[PDB]
Amino acid sequence: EALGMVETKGLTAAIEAADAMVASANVMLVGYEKIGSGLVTVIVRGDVGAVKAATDAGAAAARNVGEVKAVHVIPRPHTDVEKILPK
Amino acid sequence: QEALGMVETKGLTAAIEAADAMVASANVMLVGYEKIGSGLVTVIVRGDVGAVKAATDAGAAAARNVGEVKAVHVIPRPHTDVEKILPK
Amino acid sequence: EALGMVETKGLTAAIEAADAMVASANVMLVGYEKIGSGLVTVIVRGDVGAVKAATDAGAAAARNVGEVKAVHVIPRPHTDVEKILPK
Amino acid sequence: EALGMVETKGLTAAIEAADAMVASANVMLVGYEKIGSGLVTVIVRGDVGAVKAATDAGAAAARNVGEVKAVHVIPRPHTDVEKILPKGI
Amino acid sequence: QEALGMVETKGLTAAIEAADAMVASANVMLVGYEKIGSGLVTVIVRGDVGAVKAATDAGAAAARNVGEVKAVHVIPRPHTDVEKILPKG
Amino acid sequence: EALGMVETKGLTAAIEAADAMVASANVMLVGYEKIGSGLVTVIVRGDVGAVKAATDAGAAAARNVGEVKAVHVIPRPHTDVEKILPKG
Repeated sequence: EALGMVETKGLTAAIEAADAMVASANVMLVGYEKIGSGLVTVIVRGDVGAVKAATDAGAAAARNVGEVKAVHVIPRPHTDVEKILPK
Repeated sequence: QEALGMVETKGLTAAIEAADAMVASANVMLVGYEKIGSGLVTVIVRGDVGAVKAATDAGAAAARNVGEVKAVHVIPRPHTDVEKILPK
Repeated sequence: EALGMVETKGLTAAIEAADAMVASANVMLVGYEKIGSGLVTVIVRGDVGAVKAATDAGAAAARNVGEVKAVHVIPRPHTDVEKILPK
Repeated sequence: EALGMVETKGLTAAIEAADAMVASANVMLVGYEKIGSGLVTVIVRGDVGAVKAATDAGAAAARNVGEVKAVHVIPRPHTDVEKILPKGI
Repeated sequence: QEALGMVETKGLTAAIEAADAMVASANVMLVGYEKIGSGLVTVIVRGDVGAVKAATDAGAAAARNVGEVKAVHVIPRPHTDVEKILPKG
Repeated sequence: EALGMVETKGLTAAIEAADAMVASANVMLVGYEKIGSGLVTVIVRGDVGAVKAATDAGAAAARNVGEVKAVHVIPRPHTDVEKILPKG
């Protein structure tokens, strides 16, 4: 299934993105990934339509709270990338 | 679903002061702190919407005199149980 | 009991703050915390009077070594010391 | 075998680089490394031709998501893959 | 107790040079390096006050020719057990 | 034996420095050290001449990939290489 990502500088904006994503569409919250330097990536899974709507809503909600650094949807991930995603 | 409140600061002393100011009222529960690097610390609380709004306002007011406030936000009705919504 | 904090930019100023605090008053060193951006917090505990004298001395000594970002005393922490402090 | 690297500022661009690298050629994803300043390196291994094609595709895909800081191929690593790579991949 | 000497750099190469110059200049024991992130590294030495003052001065002078020195300090007489003021790791 | 260091901003630059350094038989790769702020140090050992040529080659290869932050050779390290180097 499709992968959706919203990356912020600041955790409060990432929490807000996570909540707005799960509220807006039928997506599963995979989790948060912290890479340091204040950067937090919120990851969601679901059908491509649901993931596109959820990432759009999560990015729009996060921008009202803090800094959004990246927003992206991978409609059909290659099976080899599940290895680098947070459990 | 009880409300979630966040006060995110640059500086730990500012975050501890925000935590202490927030828990100073009986109906506000401290969930914990989260560190993400770049000196950013988030203090997370839970309780009734009104109690969380008053707590985050008080937490940000206390933190700003010690360090910098980066974010202040209340989620009145978090989706799922707060545990799924919150980082590990 | 009271909590005292001296937060510096860099570790050297923080170690000097820790030593000046224990030299000046009857306080216990809880530890050092790191949060990134070179920020280090030295945390002490004891009676309010001792913590006020220690933090004042700690900040004064640290300023001669590096940058002091914050100095603060919480006379009566509103929850358990272990619960108000980060893990 | 050849080593391929795509280093981005931010994780989202790195995940996109990883996905595009494995989709574009017969390469194995070794993993990702974090070094601070928001820098994330995605590392692949395989035949030189496959690694060159994969890194080119990974960098092109990552640039549409975020900032690409470095793209590089080591065709024949001098010491064993595990030796020249840092411990936690 | 024994004196503590510290040289804090931004960059590990300057810290290694400080550590080598500190142990070469006087009868001091290298305690170790402390990394706090943000590229900051503190080199800590222990020994007699005179030896520590000479060693820290030499360590800072040598490190400045390699990279950035952020702090230089000597604690002549620690006011509690050295294990209590030194960070855990 | 001598110690050589090439410190870069960027891991790709550090891996390229490491590969260039070990491209000659009498240079041993000790390892990498990360300290945050994107700074990575590649450490080598061997005869002073081999280490000087290795660090010069490591810095030259790394600079075309990312930034070189430090390049240094210690011809005669005091104590053994392990007592002067950080734990990891």
